[PDB]
Amino acid sequence: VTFSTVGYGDVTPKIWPSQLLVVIMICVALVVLPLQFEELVYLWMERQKQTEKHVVLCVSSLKIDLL
Amino acid sequence: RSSLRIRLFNFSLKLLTCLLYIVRVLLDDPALGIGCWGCPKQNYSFNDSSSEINWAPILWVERKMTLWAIQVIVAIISFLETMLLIYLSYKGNIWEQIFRVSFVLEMINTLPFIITIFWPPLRNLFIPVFLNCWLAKHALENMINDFHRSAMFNQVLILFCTLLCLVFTGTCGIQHLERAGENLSLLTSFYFCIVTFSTVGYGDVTPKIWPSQLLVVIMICVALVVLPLQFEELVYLWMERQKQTEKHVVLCVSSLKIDLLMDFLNEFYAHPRLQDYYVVILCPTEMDVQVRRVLQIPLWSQRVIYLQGSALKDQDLMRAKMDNGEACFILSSRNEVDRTAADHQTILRAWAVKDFAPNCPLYVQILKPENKFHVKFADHVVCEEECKYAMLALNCICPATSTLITLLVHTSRGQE
Amino acid sequence: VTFSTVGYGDVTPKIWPSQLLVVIMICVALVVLPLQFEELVYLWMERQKQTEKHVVLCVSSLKIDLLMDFLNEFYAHPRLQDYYVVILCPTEMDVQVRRVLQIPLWSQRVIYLQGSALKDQDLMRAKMDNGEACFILSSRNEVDRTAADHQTILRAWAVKDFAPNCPLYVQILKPENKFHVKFADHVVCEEECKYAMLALNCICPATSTLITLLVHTSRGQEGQESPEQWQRMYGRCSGNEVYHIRMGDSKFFREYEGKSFTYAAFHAHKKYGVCLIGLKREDNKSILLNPGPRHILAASDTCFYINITKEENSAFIFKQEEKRKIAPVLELAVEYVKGYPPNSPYIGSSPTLCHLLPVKAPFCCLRLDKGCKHNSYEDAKAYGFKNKLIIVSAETAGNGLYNFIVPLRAYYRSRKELNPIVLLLDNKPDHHFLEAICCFPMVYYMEGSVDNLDSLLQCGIIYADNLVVVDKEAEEDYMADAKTIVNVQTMFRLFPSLSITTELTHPSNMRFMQFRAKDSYSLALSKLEKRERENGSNLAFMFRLPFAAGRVFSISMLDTLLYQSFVKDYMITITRLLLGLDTTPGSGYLCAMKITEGDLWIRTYGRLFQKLCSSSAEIPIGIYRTESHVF
Ligand SMILES: [K+]
Ligand SMILES: [K+]
Ligand SMILES: [K+]
Ligand SMILES: [K+]
Ligand SMILES: [K+]
Ligand SMILES: [K+]
Repeated sequence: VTFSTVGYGDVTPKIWPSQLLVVIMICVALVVLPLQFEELVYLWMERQKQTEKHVVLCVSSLKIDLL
Repeated sequence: RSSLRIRLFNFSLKLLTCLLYIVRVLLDDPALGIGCWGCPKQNYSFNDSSSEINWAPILWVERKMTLWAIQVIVAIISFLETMLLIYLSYKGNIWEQIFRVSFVLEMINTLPFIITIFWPPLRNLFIPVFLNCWLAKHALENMINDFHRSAMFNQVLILFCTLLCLVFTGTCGIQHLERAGENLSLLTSFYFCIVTFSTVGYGDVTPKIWPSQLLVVIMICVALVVLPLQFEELVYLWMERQKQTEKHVVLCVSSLKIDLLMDFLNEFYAHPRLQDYYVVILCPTEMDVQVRRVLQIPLWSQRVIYLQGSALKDQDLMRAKMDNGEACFILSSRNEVDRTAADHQTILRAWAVKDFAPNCPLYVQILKPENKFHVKFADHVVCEEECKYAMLALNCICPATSTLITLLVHTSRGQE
Repeated sequence: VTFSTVGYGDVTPKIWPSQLLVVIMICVALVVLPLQFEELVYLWMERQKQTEKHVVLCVSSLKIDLLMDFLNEFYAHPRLQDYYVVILCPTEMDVQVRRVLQIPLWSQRVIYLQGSALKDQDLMRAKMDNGEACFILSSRNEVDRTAADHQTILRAWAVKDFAPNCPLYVQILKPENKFHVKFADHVVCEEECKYAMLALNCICPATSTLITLLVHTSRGQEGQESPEQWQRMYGRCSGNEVYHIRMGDSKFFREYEGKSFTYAAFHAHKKYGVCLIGLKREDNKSILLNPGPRHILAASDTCFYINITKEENSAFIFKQEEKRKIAPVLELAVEYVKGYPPNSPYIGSSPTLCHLLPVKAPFCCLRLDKGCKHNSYEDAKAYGFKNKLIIVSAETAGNGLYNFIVPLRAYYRSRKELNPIVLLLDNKPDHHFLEAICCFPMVYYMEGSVDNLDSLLQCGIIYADNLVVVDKEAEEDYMADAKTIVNVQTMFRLFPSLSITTELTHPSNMRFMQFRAKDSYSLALSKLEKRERENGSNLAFMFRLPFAAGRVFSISMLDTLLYQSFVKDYMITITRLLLGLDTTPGSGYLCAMKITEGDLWIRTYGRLFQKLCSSSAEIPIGIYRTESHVF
């Protein structure tokens, strides 16, 4: 519930080292996950390039008048 | 340059006074007593039921004699150099210097310390020195245009810089505004701000008075109108920026088609000895769409490497690691309407690879027989017109010689 | 704190009506705000379509070879480090240019604006009114050079109309369009300099190499780690450039006040190693190369000298001087007629006194293959020439090819050493060209090219001293010279003893001129060239055998001659005076002399310097040294 930014508050750090770890761990997530997201965006970008009784229409160039 | 030394000093001077605020808040104890100066320091306490909030802890801050002395010295130096920079460069205008939001912040942080000299009782007064963030970040932005000390990194650092302060401005603000209530320590306030700007919002430490609640609302609104500006500039730079193992062979061609590629992969990789090899393709044109679909197949994704470049450019030769290549296949283009022009290109490409990597076995495919003697130096040369017509002629003596030669030059196990 | 998804929990709904309102408001936000974000994305998508001391670079299409040749030369000067460069090209930026412009070194300096010089708004965006210089360069890849020249004439007029007080630097392709841009501060004609340099290569070999290494700003640090002696001395002496300094304030020359030019040129070379090639009097603007021994120096003269380092930047040699501390040179001093050619093909053609036929030759006699009434000869064998021929394999014969013949037929050239000129054109020459050349002695033309062995054998390639190739000839940019390199290579194999001179668009193709793939030494020079490229040397092509011997030069050197003119306004005039493209009265010409065994009693270059300036008053620039390098 912390990394999903929910943060209920029923169980929270109560000592400063435990508070410091949460602050650091949030900062780590904000600098590690975007690197994975950026690589995912790159791979998604490169990747971008029924029933029965059908008939096929083989043409060389389809224009709106012919269709 | 002396001007760069001035800007660097100014940036160091802004970060120095931000630190000296921290050392003040670290060395100031409100529990011992607060007051204006000297006269009647009083102890203050928080009553939750009391709807009236004592502004004396907020208004008055107990400041040491030495700390106030070094602060006003730096503050005066801050004003002197900002006035120097303003007066040095008018740029043909006298107005529009105050409407830009860098001079008003410098006023609010600087002039009160000048006023505190006039009134010794007013020396222990609170001033938003922590806002010297935005001048320091702005000063770093101005300096980043001068020298590197890496194009997107400068914006990423600026985004980190505006993130670092947006905490800093919140933390000192939330802590001081909480001197009236809950007397939050600096570390606790810092933990509060981090979980606030990350939209976590635990709720173990929250504002309990309206001045503290209002600051959080404003600080959230500031984040929603400052961070997106950084993200948009980051998007622009990322968009503009958008334009292995050993035992590899290079395939230098002019235009790569799906028919030619598979005829190579089905033959080069049909040998077990050539399984660990990966293939570098050096074609000066953009990858054919049908080639991209094949190169995204898991079988060929890690083996075939497509580099867009020319064999006549040494950097493209360096990217292909031709000096370590086990072989270079310089193939000719048959779809071209000018075969002599095509032959001249593979002759230069053979010379370019031989000049760059002399100890690399060249494998040249020549179209016209008259250009064959320029690439006689190559380890293995194939002439298209020589073989094609000799096979056709042999078909007129011994029939289906073109089939006999075809089935002999294809690596198959005879399971068809 | 609710709509920012923080949700502290210190103040929360406690009854189901207030709880329900929060739920429906969170839902309302999730279905209303994305509508606003989508519209903002649309507008952002549709919307997607400094300091002082800047210079503008107005071109038609910007390519990586041209940009780097400018950046390496413009920024090689410490005075030009704070400058940033504005590029005004009407086309979208080339991909290879974007990669360079994203390099941290060039990101803040090079500014690329897409626009036309004929639009004042683009001129306003470039801040041309504040620009220190405008470089209007021409496009060589275009198939219509006359159309290209007309564009750079209008661009020169557009900048002069918008910012009249801005020094223009124009690069003109054809000589006939040169007089429209005569107003410009510094003009370079490509065809004028290319053909005069090729012609001089047939008189003084490797003149193209000599001129090239002088118009490149280098410190002479190339090849200093090479084990070969010829690579250390030739890589050091390449750092020479032509500088200027007033006579009175020149520690090199000020001690020669009242002495002759020949006296100062020798002793300065004898003492400090500088070569005083010419001066410019304060009264006139004309620059005289080797004004003569009769010229007496004065304290107000501007002295043009060749040296590795500038006088101001040579504080070490004066400091090194303080660490230590043949007749003598005097302190004081058919028969062809000689006349100017009748028909100058274009305006601005500098009139040079040339050897001329007594009677204008008819257009029929200027042809080799076809015989006429005066002679029935059909090839060079039938003519029975007494000297070796010069074969020029051009495409079309225009004003540029006219500039090839004038240096070869000048009056100071030897009459008995006149080389017959055979123009191997593939297009029939126009009558305008023949009207220009019909007066010159022994100038012929024949249809053909260098890719046809039959035409060259009829031209007289067996007894030809030189074969000059200038024929014109793609997305892959370096493939432009593919046809020229291979066609010259064929003759390098058929005629290994023939001396071929060639011009190439890109200097990186100079390695391919005479390619010996089964050669250890030539391919070893490739590694040496890589080290110079690693050391940031713009003279990387320097150590190739063809370029060093003068066989090939790239016309990209004329780009550098124009960029250097921003810091050396005399460079264009100095180069033209060497090529003879402008004939200032009282100015010298570039000659060449051959040292035989009869001159071996002169041990060193310095002693030869003394001999010439004490008797013949000649000032030697350099040495064409040839060794035995069995392959
Ligand atoms: K959240
Ligand atoms: K939350
Ligand atoms: K929460
Ligand atoms: K088999
Ligand atoms: K130099
Ligand atoms: K030089």
